[PDB]
Amino acid sequence: CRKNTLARRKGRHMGIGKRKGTANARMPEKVTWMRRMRILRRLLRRYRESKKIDRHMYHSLYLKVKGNVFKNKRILMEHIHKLKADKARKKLLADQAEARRSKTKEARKRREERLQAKKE
Amino acid sequence: GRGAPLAKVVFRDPYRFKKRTELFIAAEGIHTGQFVYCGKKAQLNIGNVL
Amino acid sequence: VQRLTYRRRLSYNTASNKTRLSRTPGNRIVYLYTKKVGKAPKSACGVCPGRLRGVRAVRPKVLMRLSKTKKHVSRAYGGSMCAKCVRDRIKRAFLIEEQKIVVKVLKAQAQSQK
Amino acid sequence: AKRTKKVGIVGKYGTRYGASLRKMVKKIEISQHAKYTCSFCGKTKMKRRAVGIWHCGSCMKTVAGGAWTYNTTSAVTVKSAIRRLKELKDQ
Amino acid sequence: PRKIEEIKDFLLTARRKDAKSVKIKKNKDNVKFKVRCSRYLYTLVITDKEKAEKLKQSLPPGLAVKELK
RNA sequence: CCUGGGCAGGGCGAAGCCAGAGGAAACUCUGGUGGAGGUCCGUAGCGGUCCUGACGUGCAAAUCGGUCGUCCGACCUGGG
RNA sequence: AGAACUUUGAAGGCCGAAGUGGAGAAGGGUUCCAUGUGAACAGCAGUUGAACAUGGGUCAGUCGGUCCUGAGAGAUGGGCGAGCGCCGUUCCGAAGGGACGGGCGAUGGCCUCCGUUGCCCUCGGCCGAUCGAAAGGGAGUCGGGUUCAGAUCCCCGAAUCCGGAGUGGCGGAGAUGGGCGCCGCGAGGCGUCCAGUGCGGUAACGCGACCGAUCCCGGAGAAGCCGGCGGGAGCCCCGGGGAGAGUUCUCUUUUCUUUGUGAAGGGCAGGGCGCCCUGGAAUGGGUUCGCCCCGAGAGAGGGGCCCGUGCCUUGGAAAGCGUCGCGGUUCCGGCGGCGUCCGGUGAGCUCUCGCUGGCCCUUGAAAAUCCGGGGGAGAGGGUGUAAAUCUCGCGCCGGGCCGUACCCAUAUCCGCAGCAGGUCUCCAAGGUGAACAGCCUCUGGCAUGUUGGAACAAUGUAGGUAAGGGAAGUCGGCAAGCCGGAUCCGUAACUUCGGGAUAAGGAUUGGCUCUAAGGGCUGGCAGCCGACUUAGAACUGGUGCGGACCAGGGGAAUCCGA
Ligand SMILES: [Mg+2]
Ligand SMILES: [Mg+2]
Ligand SMILES: [Mg+2]
Ligand SMILES: [Mg+2]
Ligand SMILES: [Mg+2]
Ligand SMILES: [Mg+2]
Ligand SMILES: [Mg+2]
Ligand SMILES: [Mg+2]
Ligand SMILES: [Mg+2]
Ligand SMILES: [Mg+2]
Ligand SMILES: [Mg+2]
Ligand SMILES: [Mg+2]
Ligand SMILES: [Mg+2]
Ligand SMILES: [Mg+2]
Ligand SMILES: [Mg+2]
Ligand SMILES: [Mg+2]
Ligand SMILES: [Mg+2]
Ligand SMILES: [Mg+2]
Ligand SMILES: [Mg+2]
Ligand SMILES: [Mg+2]
Ligand SMILES: [Mg+2]
Ligand SMILES: [Mg+2]
Ligand SMILES: [Mg+2]
Ligand SMILES: [Mg+2]
Ligand SMILES: [Mg+2]
Ligand SMILES: [Mg+2]
Ligand SMILES: [Mg+2]
Ligand SMILES: [Mg+2]
Ligand SMILES: [Mg+2]
Ligand SMILES: [Mg+2]
Ligand SMILES: [Mg+2]
Ligand SMILES: [Mg+2]
Ligand SMILES: [Mg+2]
Ligand SMILES: [Mg+2]
Ligand SMILES: [Mg+2]
Ligand SMILES: [Mg+2]
Ligand SMILES: [Mg+2]
Ligand SMILES: [Mg+2]
Ligand SMILES: [Mg+2]
Ligand SMILES: [Mg+2]
Ligand SMILES: [Mg+2]
Ligand SMILES: [Mg+2]
Ligand SMILES: [Mg+2]
Ligand SMILES: [Mg+2]
Ligand SMILES: [Mg+2]
Ligand SMILES: [Mg+2]
Ligand SMILES: [Mg+2]
Ligand SMILES: [Zn+2]
Repeated sequence: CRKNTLARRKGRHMGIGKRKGTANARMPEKVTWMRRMRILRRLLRRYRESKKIDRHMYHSLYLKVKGNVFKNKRILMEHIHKLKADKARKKLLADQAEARRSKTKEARKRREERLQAKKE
Repeated sequence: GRGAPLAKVVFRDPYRFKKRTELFIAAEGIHTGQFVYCGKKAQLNIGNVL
Repeated sequence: VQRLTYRRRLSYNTASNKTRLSRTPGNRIVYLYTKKVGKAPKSACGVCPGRLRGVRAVRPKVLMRLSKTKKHVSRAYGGSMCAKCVRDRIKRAFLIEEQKIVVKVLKAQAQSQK
Repeated sequence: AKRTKKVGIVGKYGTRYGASLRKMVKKIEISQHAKYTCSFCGKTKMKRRAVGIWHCGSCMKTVAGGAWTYNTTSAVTVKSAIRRLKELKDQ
Repeated sequence: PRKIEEIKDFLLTARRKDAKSVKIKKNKDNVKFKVRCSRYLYTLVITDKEKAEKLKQSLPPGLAVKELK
């Protein structure tokens, strides 16, 4: 029994011919979905509670994990890295444009102050 | 053995201090907490036997 | 591997024969009987259902053991209302009595002006 | 994905008891299994109790409704007639 | 049974009447004192043999003492 | 009628729900989740189609061996 | 005296946890156990037995009946009937004989103080006497040991329930504070007055107790079935240790049995809450396997309550178990040493608890008992003195009656019998395996089922084959045999659009090496530990691979019944 169990742990005696039941009987699709989605839904909690994802993209990726899109933890982590790298560019360009507009409005207000000092 | 709903309408005995519980046929549209009135000069609404 | 056996002659798996299995100090799995579960008292006829908090949920023939601490709450309508009923009935009684006083003084003003 | 195109909820039965009978049972099964908007708490928690009885989930206010819907059109007509005879010339 | 925590409470139990059995059980790390007063068994466990000896000295001599081996 | 007990595992995948794509709208398509049923293969259980088998002064004044129909129910069953 | 059969040693097998095992309900009634005989019984036999003869064996407050009603059965009032009797269970009944409180008269004990008798006033629906469950409801006993036969009953040890307390058994609550004038340095004292039928937390609620009468309200008792999911236990799996045993032809830090805490009280994990406070969301947010939830208050933070069958603690190591040794002829629940340990994980099986959903012209039981709340009629010492009451910790007494053996069955029941028939239940291990399927083992039982020896003729009863043809035999493919499991492709006519469908028809299936993918836990990306699943590649065995067992032949049609 121990030698046979060691062979099954190595992966032997598990061909196509020695399967006498269906795949749903051997490893259930519901149990596979439960394990898969529990891991893919608590990795987002470990990210959100610590540092990584914000409040708003958490719900979007939560619904996208509830849908059958993300296969496993590796490509889920890669998609989170892709959204983070896109969000960094989308906030960097917005901050540069906001800095340019803020300096322009400050220059316009200071020119208004100069004309106010020249009038009075 | 009945498709019509039964309504447990509790009353108050006018003669002795005791709440009397009766079993009415539930009219359509009544709800729990509605003051079901009963008597001669009761105003005509759904549920008021008169 | 030690297949265990009943201790009474109640040979059927009824509701009163609700059991468990424990381990003796003499190294033997024994078949020990369990009292049926007692539910806590609930509120009075019209609120959202939910067991009242702070009452020892036992059988009522076990409630003779209990003192006057583990059967009620010190509040008025303690072991009968879940205190949401209390804070609603107090406000309802007060508002209906005050509005009947308003209707009574309106009728008194109608008596004085008619 | 749209898995059934005609049977809808009646596909739990299958091939039996006629297309017209299944079509006539379909609408009232949707009516008895659809949640209704509660007129008291404003939610949509009208859970179906036994026949004639409807029950909202929040605030536990049980209402005596129709056998398969929340309001019968005949019942709305009766309610309109009862309020009309109520406010008709003060009895 | 019950576990008395205080030495004064255990000695008050020993002073209290309707008690007919006081047992002393030595152990490899502590010592246990047993009082079978009436339908309850009261135990004082203590880890000091000098305190056990002075409690044996302060034990009232009117009652029998059984030493378990 | 009252009061109790019991029904191994797999197949088909209804309603509801999620995600993606198309469309101006109506809505449609795809991939999942879900576990519905007087549903399917099948055990225990309940009955007994065929061999017109065995027996047929028998195990038995109706039984046995295969092959069987059904097995969440219009299901089987104890006691009063 | 006598052995195919009795008993023991050994060997080989079967039943293989849905048992040929361990105990029950109905039924049997001594069949249970010991001793003796073997004419009689057992279809031969016995030295054997459920046969015969003699003698034993059933111990209960906490197991059940007794209590309660369920479907129902039932007497009186009433009615009918020639009549034994019958109808009926609230109907046409003067169908409560009880208690509280007050007043009056009398008796007794230590006539202080109490307990009764008799009368009057006041209050008081029975859903109607009564029966009806050894599986329904129903308070409370568990651990070790004992016999030839008992076991939750007997012995030891440790607990719990239900009744009882008059001169009211002991403590603790209720209980003892504040103000004033005087004396005294002060601690304190003197005299007067007043309060005191408990406190705390903002809350949900908590404590060692917390005056309560007719009456009223409420809860428990008191609920269907089927999915899911999670926690806990038991069993199973793996690695290390400790004790004993097996194999050693060669190898194997190998293999096998065991490795403990009962009821009860306390503490702490774990699970749950439709339980509270702060606080206001939208760029909508939080969570499930599935849902669901949110302005009638979500997230977040802080609290409260319930079950705590889990761990520790008194019980409790002094017993129990394993192993080694020592004395008594024996009687001794002997005597001594050591151990009775460390962890991990689960689509694992069973039981239990909890959340949530689905189903319905099915709503899935009453009663006895017991508790809480609203009400304030009344009760009590009145102040340096202690009660009215206690659902608090204790202390004392008692718990009557009936049953308790054994079989519970291919040999203790029924069928005329030790009859392949029938009869309601709980516990269920390892491997292969989807499986409580089938097959082989372990714990536990057994002698093959009312006979043995010799030979293997016909015919028979069950099982398997057979060159070539493949239904030509026969009323009929009757019987038998082919496909059968799983994975990857691909699936028609018709249709109520659901099905037909595992349609039809193909490929692979063994062994051994690998490769890739599917996780958890720590530190501000790095490191440690295990899971059996899927897919792909090479090599190899006589094309052999569901290698045993498990197991759909298929298609075209007609008639009838959906
Ligand atoms: Mg599925
Ligand atoms: Mg019972
Ligand atoms: Mg079916
Ligand atoms: Mg078919
Ligand atoms: Mg078939
Ligand atoms: Mg037959
Ligand atoms: Mg025949
Ligand atoms: Mg013959
Ligand atoms: Mg069959
Ligand atoms: Mg078959
Ligand atoms: Mg079938
Ligand atoms: Mg063998
Ligand atoms: Mg079973
Ligand atoms: Mg059996
Ligand atoms: Mg005998
Ligand atoms: Mg003899
Ligand atoms: Mg004979
Ligand atoms: Mg005899
Ligand atoms: Mg006793
Ligand atoms: Mg009669
Ligand atoms: Mg008469
Ligand atoms: Mg009775
Ligand atoms: Mg009992
Ligand atoms: Mg016995
Ligand atoms: Mg015992
Ligand atoms: Mg579970
Ligand atoms: Mg577990
Ligand atoms: Mg305990
Ligand atoms: Mg017995
Ligand atoms: Mg027989
Ligand atoms: Mg039989
Ligand atoms: Mg016969
Ligand atoms: Mg197994
Ligand atoms: Mg397996
Ligand atoms: Mg023989
Ligand atoms: Mg026999
Ligand atoms: Mg041939
Ligand atoms: Mg040939
Ligand atoms: Mg051919
Ligand atoms: Mg031909
Ligand atoms: Mg012919
Ligand atoms: Mg055939
Ligand atoms: Mg052949
Ligand atoms: Mg065709
Ligand atoms: Mg077909
Ligand atoms: Mg035709
Ligand atoms: Mg038919
Ligand atoms: Zn509502």
